[PDB]
Amino acid sequence: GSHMSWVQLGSFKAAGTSGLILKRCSEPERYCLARLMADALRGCVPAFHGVVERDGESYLQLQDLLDGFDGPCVLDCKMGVRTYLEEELTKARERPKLRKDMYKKMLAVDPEAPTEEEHAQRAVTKPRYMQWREGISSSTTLGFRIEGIKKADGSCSTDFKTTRSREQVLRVFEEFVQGDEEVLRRYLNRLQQIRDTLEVSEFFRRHEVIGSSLLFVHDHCHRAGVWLIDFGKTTPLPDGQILDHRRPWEEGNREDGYLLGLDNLIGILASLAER
Ligand SMILES: O=P(O)(O)OC[C@@H]1O[C@H](COP(=O)(O)O)[C@@H](OP(=O)(O)O)[C@H](OP(=O)(O)O)[C@H]1O
Ligand SMILES: Nc1ncnc2c1ncn2[C@@H]1O[C@H](COP(=O)(O)OP(=O)(O)O)[C@@H](O)[C@H]1O
Ligand SMILES: [Mn+2]
Ligand SMILES: [Mn+2]
Ligand SMILES: [Mn+2]
Repeated sequence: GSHMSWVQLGSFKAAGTSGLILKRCSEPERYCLARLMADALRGCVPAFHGVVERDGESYLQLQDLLDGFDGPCVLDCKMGVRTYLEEELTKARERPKLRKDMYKKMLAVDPEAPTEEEHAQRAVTKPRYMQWREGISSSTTLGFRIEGIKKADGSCSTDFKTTRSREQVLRVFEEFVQGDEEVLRRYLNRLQQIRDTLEVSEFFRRHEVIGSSLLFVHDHCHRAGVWLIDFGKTTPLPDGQILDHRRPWEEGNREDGYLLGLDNLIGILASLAER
């Protein structure tokens, strides 16, 4: 019905207009959504209607992706082998901002993960934290990870930081679709069509797509949709340069592994469909 309905039961605010939602405007994300409305990927992303001012602040006016659904179930998949910009690596070398928050979350999961010096600092750099998160989740090996589920019963979970193996990921999707063969078939048809759109997209070949998600939405009526969201760290390649989006990331090459992730994700859902 609406995301803000769920929020009621961060960067998001209720829109006055029916079927819309407001997201705090960021310069890279605004640039991206404007381009995407004219791209092959137009139908694979939420409609972007422009910017509005609320309480002296700028908001993206977006399609509420939950609007067409009756009690939506939602799963957010973070796409890519890398979840931070290469510029974070330069910043942490020349002028590191030590992060005490990130030390704590790391310590909780693996007490032996932090180095002697990180333990002494009670702090880690952002790229160290984000690379560690990639390796204990499925990000590094499979090129995506499950971040969160919101269920029709009102329940939500973010308990997926150690969801890493192909079979662990399959079991989360298995629980998410609750044996609805029609929802799974529709998800797979939509992911196949998104992959085809990404492989021909002018936007996609010319942009490093970091920190974006695939939002899976379904309901008890067997309606099922998937969209790309979150273009806050999606940046153009300089001087008409392109990515293949499959080859491994090496600092300098700006590769995101986006399609390595999507390939693996389709493979897992195709496997689940045959179980
Ligand atoms: O390991 P988790 O607790 O699941 O998530 C860690 C956070 O991940 C964010 C992205 O992931 P998201 O798009 O929010 O899923 C980071 O944001 P940006 O990349 O937009 O800057 C945020 O960074 P910072 O604002 O510097 O603290 C991290 O602290
Ligand atoms: N257009 C949308 N319609 C409905 N829900 C949305 C929409 N965009 C984002 N969301 C919800 O908000 C969550 C966070 O979105 P995201 O764009 O990643 O924001 P952030 O930049 O704060 O991480 C998603 O996982 C989803 O539940
Ligand atoms: Mn996000
Ligand atoms: Mn965020
Ligand atoms: Mn963002």
